[PDB]
Amino acid sequence: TKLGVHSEAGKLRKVMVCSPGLAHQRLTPSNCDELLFDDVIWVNQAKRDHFDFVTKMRERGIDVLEMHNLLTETIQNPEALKWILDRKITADSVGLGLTSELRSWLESLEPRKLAEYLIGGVAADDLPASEGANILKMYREYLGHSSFLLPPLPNTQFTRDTTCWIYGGVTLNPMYWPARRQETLLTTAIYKFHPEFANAEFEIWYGDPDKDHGSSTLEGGDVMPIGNGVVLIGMGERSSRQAIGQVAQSLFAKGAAERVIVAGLPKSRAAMALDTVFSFCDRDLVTVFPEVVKEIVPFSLRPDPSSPYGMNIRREEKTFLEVVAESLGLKKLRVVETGAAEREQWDDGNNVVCLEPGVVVGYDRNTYTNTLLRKAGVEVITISASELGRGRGGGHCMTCPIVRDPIDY
Amino acid sequence: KLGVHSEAGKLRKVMVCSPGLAHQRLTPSNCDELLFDDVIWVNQAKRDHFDFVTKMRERGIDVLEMHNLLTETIQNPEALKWILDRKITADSVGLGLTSELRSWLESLEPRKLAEYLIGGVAADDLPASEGANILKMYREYLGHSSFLLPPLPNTQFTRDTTCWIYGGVTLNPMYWPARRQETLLTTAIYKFHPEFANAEFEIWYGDPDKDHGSSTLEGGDVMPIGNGVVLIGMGERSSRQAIGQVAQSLFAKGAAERVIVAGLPKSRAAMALDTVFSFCDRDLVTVFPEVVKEIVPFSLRPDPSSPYGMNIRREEKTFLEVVAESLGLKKLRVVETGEREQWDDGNNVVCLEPGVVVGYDRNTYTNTLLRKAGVEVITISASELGRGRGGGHCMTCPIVRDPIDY
Amino acid sequence: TKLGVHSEAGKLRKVMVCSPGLAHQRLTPSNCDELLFDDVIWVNQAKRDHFDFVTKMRERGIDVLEMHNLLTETIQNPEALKWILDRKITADSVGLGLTSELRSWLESLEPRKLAEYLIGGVAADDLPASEGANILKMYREYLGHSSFLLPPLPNTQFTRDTTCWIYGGVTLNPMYWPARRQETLLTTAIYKFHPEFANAEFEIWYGDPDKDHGSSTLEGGDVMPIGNGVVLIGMGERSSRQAIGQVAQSLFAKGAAERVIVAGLPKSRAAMALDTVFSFCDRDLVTVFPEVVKEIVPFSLRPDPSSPYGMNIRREEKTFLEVVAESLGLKKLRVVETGREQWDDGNNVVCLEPGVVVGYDRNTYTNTLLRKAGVEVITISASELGRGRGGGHCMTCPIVRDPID
Amino acid sequence: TKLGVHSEAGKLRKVMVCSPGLAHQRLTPSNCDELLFDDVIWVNQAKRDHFDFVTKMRERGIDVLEMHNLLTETIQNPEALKWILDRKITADSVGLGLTSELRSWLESLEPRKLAEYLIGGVAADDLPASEGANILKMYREYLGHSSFLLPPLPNTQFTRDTTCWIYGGVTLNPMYWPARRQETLLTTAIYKFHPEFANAEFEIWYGDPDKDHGSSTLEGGDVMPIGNGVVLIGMGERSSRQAIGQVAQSLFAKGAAERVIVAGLPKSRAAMALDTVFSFCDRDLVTVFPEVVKEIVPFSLRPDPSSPYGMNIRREEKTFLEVVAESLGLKKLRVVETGREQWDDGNNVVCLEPGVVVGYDRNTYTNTLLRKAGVEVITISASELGRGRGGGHCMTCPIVRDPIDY
Repeated sequence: TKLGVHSEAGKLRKVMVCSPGLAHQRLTPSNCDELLFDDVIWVNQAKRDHFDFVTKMRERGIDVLEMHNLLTETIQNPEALKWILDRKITADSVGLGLTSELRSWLESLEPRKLAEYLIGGVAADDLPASEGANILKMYREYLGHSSFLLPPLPNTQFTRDTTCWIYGGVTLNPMYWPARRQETLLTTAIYKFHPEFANAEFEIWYGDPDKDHGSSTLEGGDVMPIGNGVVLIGMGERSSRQAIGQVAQSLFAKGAAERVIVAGLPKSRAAMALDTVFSFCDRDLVTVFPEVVKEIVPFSLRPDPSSPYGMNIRREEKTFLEVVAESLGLKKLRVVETGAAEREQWDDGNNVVCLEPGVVVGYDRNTYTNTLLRKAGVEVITISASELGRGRGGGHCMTCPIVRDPIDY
Repeated sequence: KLGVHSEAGKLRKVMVCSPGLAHQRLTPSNCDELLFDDVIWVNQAKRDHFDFVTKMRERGIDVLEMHNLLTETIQNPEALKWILDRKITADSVGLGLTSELRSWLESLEPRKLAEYLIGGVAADDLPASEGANILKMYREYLGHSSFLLPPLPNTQFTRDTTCWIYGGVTLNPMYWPARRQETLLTTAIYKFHPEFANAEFEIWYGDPDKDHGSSTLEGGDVMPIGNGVVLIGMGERSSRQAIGQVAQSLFAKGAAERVIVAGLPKSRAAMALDTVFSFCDRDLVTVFPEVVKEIVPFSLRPDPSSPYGMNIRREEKTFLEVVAESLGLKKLRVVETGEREQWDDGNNVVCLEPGVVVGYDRNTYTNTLLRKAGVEVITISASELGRGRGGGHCMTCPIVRDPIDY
Repeated sequence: TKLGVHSEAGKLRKVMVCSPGLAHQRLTPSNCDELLFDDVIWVNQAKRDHFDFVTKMRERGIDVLEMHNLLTETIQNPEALKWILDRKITADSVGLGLTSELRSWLESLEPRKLAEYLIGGVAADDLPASEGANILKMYREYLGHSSFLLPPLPNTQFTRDTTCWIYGGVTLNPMYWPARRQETLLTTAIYKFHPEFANAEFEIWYGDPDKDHGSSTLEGGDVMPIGNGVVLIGMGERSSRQAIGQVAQSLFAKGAAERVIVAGLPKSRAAMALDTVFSFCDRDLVTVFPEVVKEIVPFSLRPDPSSPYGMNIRREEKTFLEVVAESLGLKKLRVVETGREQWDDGNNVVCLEPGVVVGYDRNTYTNTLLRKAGVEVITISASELGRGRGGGHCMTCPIVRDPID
Repeated sequence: TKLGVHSEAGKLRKVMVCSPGLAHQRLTPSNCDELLFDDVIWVNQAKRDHFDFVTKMRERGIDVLEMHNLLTETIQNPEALKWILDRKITADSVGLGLTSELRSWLESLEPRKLAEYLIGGVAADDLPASEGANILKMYREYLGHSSFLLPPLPNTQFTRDTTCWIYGGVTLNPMYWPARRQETLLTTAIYKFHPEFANAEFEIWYGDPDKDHGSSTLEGGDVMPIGNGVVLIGMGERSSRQAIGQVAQSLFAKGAAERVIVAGLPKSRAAMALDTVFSFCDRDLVTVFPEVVKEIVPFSLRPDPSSPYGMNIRREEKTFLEVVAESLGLKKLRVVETGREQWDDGNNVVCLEPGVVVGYDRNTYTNTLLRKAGVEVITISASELGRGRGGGHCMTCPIVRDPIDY
């Protein structure tokens, strides 16, 4: 079976998502900063709205895959579980006085239940009584130490971050913050072992949860197949150039793409992922955070045999939207601006995900922006941002397209 | 024979590293990115450092400067291939500049090469090219850093990345990934340099080629104090994943009988043991009361009825009484820091031998209590080296130091 | 008539609240910190959740007064408006290049709008085209400077903060951040000129908007009338002893109170108002954040004739709760500790009457426990109003509440 | 000569400075953050670096006034002691059960002692044993409260900030922050009561301790009477537009200045005060921090009888440097740029006279440039004094400096 994503707006057929879970249940106001998450959310309500999100997509024929289901299914294949535990439970990871115990107990659990733990972390208290466990209990008691052997991963919720389907293949992203590489470990397990992938046909363009990668980091929110052989990769805090460079070579090498357009975010706005300030809604329509998007320096990177490293990159003086426009054959793109005329209040309606050309899913709260999408012709299906929103992520961040068709450019 | 057998014993061989190029590249905008408090005065820092160095040599200590060692190591082609093969990859430099950075480095005169390896290399140092130019373009227009090879100003603190523990040394996996680059350099040195290659010594833990994950260790936390005992501070930068493993290895070669895990409280977990607790004599320690009284001590011992061949108990006593009894002592003479003219932190001095310590010129009170309690306190200037947070102890990596009759 | 708050759990008859409004319409992520507010909220949806709040209170028969409405009736009285303006529009606040315009203009608007601008702030664009407002637009465009003639005051939403009703008198609070004393001005105006306050009988224990209070600050979530001449007051980072001492003295001096129990909040915690880690739900039932409440040092401050300054202080050895328990004539208070599913902070509910309290819907656990404890919990949504860091208790200013014994 | 500063570069005749002292002795790593200090400094070495600097001006003829010295003399006039105490010691500042104690005691001290404490702040421990100081020592003991009745005023050392002489008069500046409001009081008492000030003719252009001022703040570093009736006032985070326009209105009214050029800085909350980025070294010289100065937006403020508020603001079209030069009747200003061996920041030097500045020894690069441009650079140490974010200029309050065009 052919898996691949060939645009940003085209009809979406298979998307992978992750509902908030045990991970989020462990968020306290003090530990949410060092567990890489915005705030504490109402978990049971966040699940209900996510399920509402999952259903408004499914109701339209789209195949929607929840990470916990895939993981549960994957874990039943002994080989798969062993591949994950061998790399997740090590002396270096949990301490030599706990690997043995930790592993036997996780292996003693029902599939589903295990997935929940592989995703939401495992605490000292979750283990059966022991010396291993008790020693940890006192490090928390007497020194203030963390009581997580296996840390939660609430950010699994944003399936967009961890991996990226770029045409006929996927990247296994080396995550910027080391603790988030545990998420890639699991989505890689799924793609490597689960039946829906293990047989399917697709290329692995970059990544390896075994290697270290060093300063090569890459995050999903930065990558985009817009079609027409083009790929937009934002280069700021999380996506380094040493990665972006390899992804390009790898792609050019198999003719996946004819041009990688590197979108350089200025230091100031560099902590923002590209799909946070720039999103597609239709063949030629985008939402944009003006102040930022007008400051992006576009760089075209394309194939070149006259170079040893087989590539050419030229700075671009035309604006980013102009480069984007021209790389799609269009005279120019229409633009809706988010983040002062007749705005009733500040809203940030970037990060909607297209279900097909002209149909989009966004947040209820961005009424003003959502209104501008409809006057410009987009059907805007909304979900509640109340709990999912407190995550610094929208529809786009919460979806990972696996199968999406292209459009004529 | 290489080996550090106490904290107060007569010191004969130590490794230090003067500030240099890495510190010339400090900006007030990149301090934190590079993990360095503030921008020092380099030329003046090098003089103050040299003075510190000279004062030890005059006591007949064999002081080895990290740059000298590296320069001599990289004259060995094999030594150099080992390093660049790990330091210059697609992943660290980007596939567009691996050949031009490498060759260019290979073309320089040895000493200049070691200055660059430790001090970083920017886009402008390299001859004009496509790569160089785009790296520059990224700096100009996106404000991006433009280091093909980033500076390591913390090399100045040789105590951090490696530890000599009796007849052996740890190759410390650093909390910050950035600083594992320093461990790679010292490793090359202990591997190839003559001073080490032929020498006998065990490598207890660490390996610059592996990913230790959550295992991390910082020199300031380790102290082989004698009597087969090793103190290891446990906080933000030295984990139990790491410490547990160090203990197991030490115990597996009889290199030690017991490790006492100094549990630092969460408020002070950012502090390295050697920065709140430091020996000055056979039974004398400067101290940071507040923190030291809250350390939870843990005794680690070998136990054949343990799946990991170890045993652990929480000491009901204070950290100071536990250390005291570990060395056969009763009390521990203590000078406190943190009446007094002002505030001064006199922790972190380094002993050259019993009763002789090197400390900063600025901590007068603590300095005079140490002379009153019987210690010769050589003083060095803090105005630049001290902005860097580190003291005499953080600036020295003991290689050979004699034992003490405990 | 006669106004006054006489307990924390007694039947509530009159409360003042403030709805999110133009203030919050002005929140941007790059200013909601320098304007003090956890985050940008969905304004219109917060208005609805607040109205739902007012509604659940009104239907139980409580007289709910609204700051904008109250302010609006107030400034219709030219005297009242001239008093507020003379103090809010000066060269030290608006600047000498705008005082006559910004004033002339506000004065030409209808009461309901003028009032929205006083709570909502006023930007340079709002002012009628003038050389003055334009150089400010100029400073905004070129310098990235605030272009606000008058501030936004988003925290008016939390009415519990700026004034405290204690046994038949009120405290007009000296606020910590000077950029919040603007709130206290407006409420003083209301209590001064509005018909429901002008004529009613009540005292002014402490406070005055015309004075600079130096280090004496006071915050309402720290003040609680619990009953027989007792007043609890938190001593964090927002309520200073220089202020707590003068309120205590004035209270004693006037017969108003017999003992003030100073709640000593520990160093780390001293950033939380008392009602945030401690709240009443019934005659002998409170919610508490254990970590904090077990560490608070209680201090009894009583009147003393033989004292030069009329008072005496004794550090109590009983825990805060035993002390408060004994102060109320009780053997022990029941306690639902909050702060089984997930984390949640059920504190900060406001009693409507003994046993009935209004809280947030998200705190399932804590409310489930509170109901097992005999309390009927009416809940509202914390989705947007909750991004404010405060709950039902922070959002209400009791004006009339019956005793209990 | 009557009092009045008439330029930035002309001959310096009288200045006020303030050396480190008891306030800096009170700094501890746990509080130097509030009191605005990059780290604790070595107080006695700081005092020697301050004096040395005082001595380098004193030997060149400048009459240098020292704040502890002036306050001290000032204190000896009872009325002046009452004025201060009556405002520094209220129930609002110290509290009900301490007002009598602190005052009765303070008034027991000898002049040089009282001044010490006024600036260095009074603690609970300094008071005679009493219940009032004990209830205050209990809060510290059990809640962790501060021990300061009166808070230390270490920023006094930067006398540029709290008051400015602009031509024939001065401003009493309503400071931005909290741990700085109390300073202006002291210097206002010196200017009102002290002999050299009480009897001299001069105007108070703006300011008053006794009033609130709201969001009207002005900080000296931003004010520069550069002569030719032009006054320069930087507009950022501590100098508000409400104070600036009032200052120009009183100046324009008594015809002391003809134009006030507002240098409006771009945003950031890092403070960043005009003299820390733009400094005069000579009648046509100036040091500049490129990154920031090119971003400044010039605004001219001149008087206008017709207009309502007797002045009119017209934004400028050429850069900050061309408008300044143009306001001085100059073709262009020569500039030395700061921040090629290491990073440097040599702004903030202080002219003693045309072509003679005083800066820091650490900024060798910018200083060589400055000497090459015809200026004599006298140097002082930054080791401790520049740990406080200020140089010669932030450390001086000119009182008498002649007009340029000489």
